[PDB]
Amino acid sequence: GLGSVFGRLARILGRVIPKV
Repeated sequence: GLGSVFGRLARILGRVIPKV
């Protein structure tokens, strides 16, 4: 992890309050 996972985490930030 650490940089490799950032790819997935990058979505949770968008899957919290996205454009919907």
